[PDB]
Amino acid sequence: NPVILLKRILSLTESSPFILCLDSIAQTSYKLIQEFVHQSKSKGNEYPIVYISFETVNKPSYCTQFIDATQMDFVHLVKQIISYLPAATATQAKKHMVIIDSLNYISTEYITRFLSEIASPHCTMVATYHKDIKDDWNNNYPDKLTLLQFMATTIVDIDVVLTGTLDTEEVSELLNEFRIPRGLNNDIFQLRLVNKRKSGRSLEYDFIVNSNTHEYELLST
Amino acid sequence: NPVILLKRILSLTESSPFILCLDSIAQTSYKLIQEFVHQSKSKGNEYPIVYISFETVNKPSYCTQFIDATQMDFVHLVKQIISYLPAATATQAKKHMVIIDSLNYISTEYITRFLSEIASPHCTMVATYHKDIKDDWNNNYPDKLTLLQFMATTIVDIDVVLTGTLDTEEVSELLNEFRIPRGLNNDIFQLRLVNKRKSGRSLEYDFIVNSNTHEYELLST
Amino acid sequence: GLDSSHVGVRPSPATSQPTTSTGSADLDSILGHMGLPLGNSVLVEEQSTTEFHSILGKLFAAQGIVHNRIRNGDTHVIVLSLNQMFAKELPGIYKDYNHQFDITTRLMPAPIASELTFIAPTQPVSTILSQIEQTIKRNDKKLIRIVIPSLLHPAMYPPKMFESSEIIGLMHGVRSLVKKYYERVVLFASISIDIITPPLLVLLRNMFDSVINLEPMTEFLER
Amino acid sequence: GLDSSHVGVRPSPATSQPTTSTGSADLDSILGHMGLPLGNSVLVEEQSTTEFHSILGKLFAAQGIVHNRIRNGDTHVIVLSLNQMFAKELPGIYKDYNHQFDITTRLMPAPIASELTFIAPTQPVSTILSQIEQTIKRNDKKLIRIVIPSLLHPAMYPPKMFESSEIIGLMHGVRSLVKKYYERVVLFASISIDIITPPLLVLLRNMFDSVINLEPMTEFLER
Amino acid sequence: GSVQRQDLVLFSDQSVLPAHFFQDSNSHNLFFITHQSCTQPLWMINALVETHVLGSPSSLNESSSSMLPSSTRSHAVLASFIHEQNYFTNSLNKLKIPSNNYNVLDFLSDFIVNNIHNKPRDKILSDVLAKFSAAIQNNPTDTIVIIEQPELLLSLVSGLTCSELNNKFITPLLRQCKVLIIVSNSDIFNIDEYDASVHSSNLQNFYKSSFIKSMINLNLNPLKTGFAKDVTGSLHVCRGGAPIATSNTSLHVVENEYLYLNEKESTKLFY
Amino acid sequence: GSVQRQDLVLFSDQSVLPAHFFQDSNSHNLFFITHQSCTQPLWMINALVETHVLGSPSSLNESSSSMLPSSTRSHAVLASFIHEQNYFTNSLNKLKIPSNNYNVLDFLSDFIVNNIHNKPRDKILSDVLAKFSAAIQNNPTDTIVIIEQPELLLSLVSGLTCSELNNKFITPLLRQCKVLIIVSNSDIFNIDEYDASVHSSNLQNFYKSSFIKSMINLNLNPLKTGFAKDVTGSLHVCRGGAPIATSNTSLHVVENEYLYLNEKESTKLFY
Repeated sequence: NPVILLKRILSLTESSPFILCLDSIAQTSYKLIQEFVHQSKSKGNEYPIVYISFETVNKPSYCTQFIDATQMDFVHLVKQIISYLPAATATQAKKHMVIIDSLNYISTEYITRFLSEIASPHCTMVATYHKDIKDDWNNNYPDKLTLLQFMATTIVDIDVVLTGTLDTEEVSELLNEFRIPRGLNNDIFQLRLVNKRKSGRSLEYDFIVNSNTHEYELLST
Repeated sequence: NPVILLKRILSLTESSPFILCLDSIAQTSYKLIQEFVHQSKSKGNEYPIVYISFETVNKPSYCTQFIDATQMDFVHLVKQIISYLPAATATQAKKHMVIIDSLNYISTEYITRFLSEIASPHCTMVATYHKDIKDDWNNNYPDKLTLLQFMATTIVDIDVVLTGTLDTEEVSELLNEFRIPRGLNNDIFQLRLVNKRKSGRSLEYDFIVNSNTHEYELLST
Repeated sequence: GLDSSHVGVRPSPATSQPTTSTGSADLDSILGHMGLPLGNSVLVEEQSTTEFHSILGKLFAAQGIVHNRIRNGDTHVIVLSLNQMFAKELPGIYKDYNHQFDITTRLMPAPIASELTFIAPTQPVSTILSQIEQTIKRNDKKLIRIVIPSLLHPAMYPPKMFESSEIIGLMHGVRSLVKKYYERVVLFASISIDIITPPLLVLLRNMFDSVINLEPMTEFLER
Repeated sequence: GLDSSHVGVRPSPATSQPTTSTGSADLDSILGHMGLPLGNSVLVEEQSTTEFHSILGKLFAAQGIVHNRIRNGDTHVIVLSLNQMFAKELPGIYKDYNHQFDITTRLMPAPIASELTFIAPTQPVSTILSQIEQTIKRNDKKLIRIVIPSLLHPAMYPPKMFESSEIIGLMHGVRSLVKKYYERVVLFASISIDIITPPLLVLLRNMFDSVINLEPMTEFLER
Repeated sequence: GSVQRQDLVLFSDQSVLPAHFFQDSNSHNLFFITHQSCTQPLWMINALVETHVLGSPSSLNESSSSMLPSSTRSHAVLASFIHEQNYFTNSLNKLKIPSNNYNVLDFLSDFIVNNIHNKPRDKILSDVLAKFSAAIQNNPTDTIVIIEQPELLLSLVSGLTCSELNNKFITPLLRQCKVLIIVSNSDIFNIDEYDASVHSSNLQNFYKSSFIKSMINLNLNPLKTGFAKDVTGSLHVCRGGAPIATSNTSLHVVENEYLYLNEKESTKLFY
Repeated sequence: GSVQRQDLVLFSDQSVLPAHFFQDSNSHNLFFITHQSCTQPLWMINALVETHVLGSPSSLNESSSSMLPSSTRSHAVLASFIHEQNYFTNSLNKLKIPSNNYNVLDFLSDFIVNNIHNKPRDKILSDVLAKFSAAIQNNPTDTIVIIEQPELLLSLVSGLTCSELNNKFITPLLRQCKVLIIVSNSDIFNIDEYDASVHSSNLQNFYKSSFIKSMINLNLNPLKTGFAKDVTGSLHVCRGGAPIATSNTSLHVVENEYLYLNEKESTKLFY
């Protein structure tokens, strides 16, 4: 059943207005993102994809709109996104998928506003935040990652799958000193799905993913 | 011999333009300061004492000038101090002692200027810095304590002498959480004297001090 | 001042002092006063996984509207929130001082703007306090429930409000009103501890008379 | 360009490249070039306990003044410091490329304003670089020793200079001149590591061609 | 239970508040009192008022201590940034302290709205100060001043540093009175897995600073293990960082640890 | 000594720099190269120039790799923020790379004084960018761009954040060329007893960011134990965080560790 669920989130069948992908140098999110695209097409739901780019310089083949955000101010960014989506009040429009390649580039004080502005019944947002890129009220205001995990309706925490001698802890210690070992960024990797149900009772499962054969398996941890 | 030296610094016979006293909640510096006063009078050198106060609300009996600095701006402070001292160029004036009760109250960017301004052949400065009071360029600029130890011609690091079960480490850990044990702030205490000689070769000795019987003993560590 | 034959008020076992029902049967007994004494405040702290604390918030509010609805039991509920569907999500029912509520049934008639008033936390602190004062003063002789459904929810509270002088000034000012009209005012607040730094949480707790921690619902309290 | 029959210049064993004496016998051999190649720079790092590094600073300077004093050996020493008694504390003596100095004897005739020029680090970076350029350009055909007796001494360097864009801009700009007049310029700097944060020290080291650590005097080098 | 009560003693002359701190010509003394949220300090505050105004803390101690042979114009100025005036007047009346012996300054009621909001830092500090000056200048030589939670100003006033608070308020206040008691909440030190943030390092400096200036430091803490019925917490008496200001060099703080039970009516000390 | 030499291989087609990254219509690829102060990257930079302009890195490899059947208008734009132009022209001439095949942009010489001093952040970034645009727009489809130490801008430009550097310079630069090589000094990660300061966390973000955008990452490090005569350091080849931009999904980075000896004349690789 839990593999069924993950397949339902990835195909955008199990609706979730904000899907947060956490990644790192050890295993970036682009493969996971191609799973969303694959499972979407696959399970019949072929939605229009609006791609917001801060660091993606090669326009993905699967997107229908591509916004280069690097030069744009915040409000101007929001206005572009909004103009490609349906009127939040239409009651009769196609569901759009918005992909943001990195939330690290948006100021912490604008994060909630941004999410509030793009939110729409006709829209699902998949955004990635890089766990290892670091950020009068800032002191007390929650850090970007705590904030984003709080706002997300679904969380997908991506990790490397280690074929060698080291585990994920010793590797994060190596990366802290920018010592890059071999065997990172693989076609097979793992993820931890947190899904927030209507009660508030949150589900949480781990999975091995094969971005080559688009096949997932629960992880008996 | 080393006890002779400490007695020479405390009586202001061994001249040292800037004497830095480091202290903490476990053992403040006021007793050490009364040793300077005592040994000064004692060994014949009875100098005029100019006392600068940020947190000393009871005027000490031994001072000849008392400046309440709490209300004063930096330049105005310097001007008061300076007007009570001899002209840095007189070649024929009495040596003055300037006591500052706490350097913690002076901005880090003004510390070197302050020291430069008061410096005078006819003047010795004894100032205390509290080790446990915490402070675009501030990032790279040295912290107050590193700075002050660098500028000092003599350093006197005051520590509590423990009669009970705990040593000075476990006590600093207790104080970090404001858990105050009994048996701090005693008449007998210890200090670590660092003296910077003309070569640069720095001396360093530890001493037990008895502020009751004005008697010191080297510490065989 | 208030009315003596008020059904929402009753002397606590522990003290002579007037108290009111949290709208939560169990919670009342745990407080130690069989309710929340007038002129006091509770802060309910909860982990991320919602929403047991927004439930006690709604119970607390619902309890006050029922009182208002048939002696007497006049009360006015003030909600500091941007979510106005809080008023439509309040549970329905089933001396007359505490009631047993049903989380599945809404309240029979919907609460009117004169029974319950919203105040947005997206305003200056001066303004919020003015509104709360002004609302308290014009509902004179009415028992007053102030509910802050989730203190410092980042979607409702502007970043600048997280500065100490703003949020703690707000809490100090609200606490000041609670003590000023101790005759008839009471305050309930909840907060999610996963988005609050420990220093700020320490400051916050100090403005409240009692603090309740919920771990899943088991209640460990700090009177 | 320079003169070939210049006594302060000589090709290094390791390379074809022109080099100069640090004024320190031993130090020259350790550098690996029997000196400091023209168009290069050294940063000497020392612990707090002075002043072995201010000694090598003075040797480096003294070596240049002697050269200037009888073929030829014209040089000009530029000192970035507020302490002008640096010029009066330089050691005296005792091809003619290196000399054995005596730390107890000062230099026989005192250095003239035309042999040595001071520049204060209490100025804007633009200004300091202008002075150094301008001094280099007007002493054309003279070998040029730039000495920075103690980089970032807090008594000489204003707090605002410790901002990265200031001190590293200064060091970048000085390095730019050293490479620009690689024909005849050389740079020696010392610094006390106890008042520099490790990040800044890392930035600083990167502007220099070689870095020498002194532990008491034993020299561990990073070529 | 049936525990063996002890009388509170703070100084070597056997007293809690030596009356000779008060007629002296030039002396200023600071008590620094620290408590956690679960150990309210009210019974201590009221005991000190009682001792100063009536000669002995009847609420704490079984027997009486040596006192002045005639009633004075002894007065207490109580100020709080966290409790309203009713909080003190109600407990002082219950304790039967006559109203003419004290004055309550309320810095909770309408404090943010009237005194902080449209008003710069210096002006806020200057006008708080002024309230104390006026109140003290009634029995200036015979008044005890007690301030509850002045640290709150570090949180309520935007960009207030510890040094400004001391320079512009605390230190000047201490200069205008014979005895100052600062009562401060020490929870900021008591967070499991947490030490030394920037707003809180500014806050913590205030405790280290007050201790350094204090000649005595009293600390109330809860049981380290949990909460009980007939045990409230512990009371530690410690030397401060300053010498006692008197012409009596024999006088010293009598360091001690007590357990105490804070009952509704009375509070009791016991070893 | 008499060691057993290896040829450098970076990709699965057996090449160091696949020429097909260059005639493609829409693709942009980033090499991120990291080195420590004691392991200078010049021999790597010159090898890449040589491979792009002459088809194979004769300075590194014994044998030749498959190349294009005729000479192209292959061009290299070399830029440095830490070395002057003489540094590259002298080594390229020694290596016998013809001058018409490359252009050096010097951001050391008079850079602070002419380009940073009386000049706002955007203008500085905008005018550095513009130098690259002009230079690239000569063989735009066939030019390799190599930038040494752009991180220096984070230290030289007051209040420049990583995100501005990427948004206003790095990312736009990568958009205008086929292959970008960033060469960066990684000493900031190599301080014994030191991690994560604010200026340095801004600096470190640049390395994590560049790696994430890179499809390949090459790292030069010294021996972990000390310094030797006939051993310079190690060379690691790793996947970056980005996919390779080609219509050739079989192509992959061939991860590897080499030891290398950087001799005055030549450099050699060996397992």
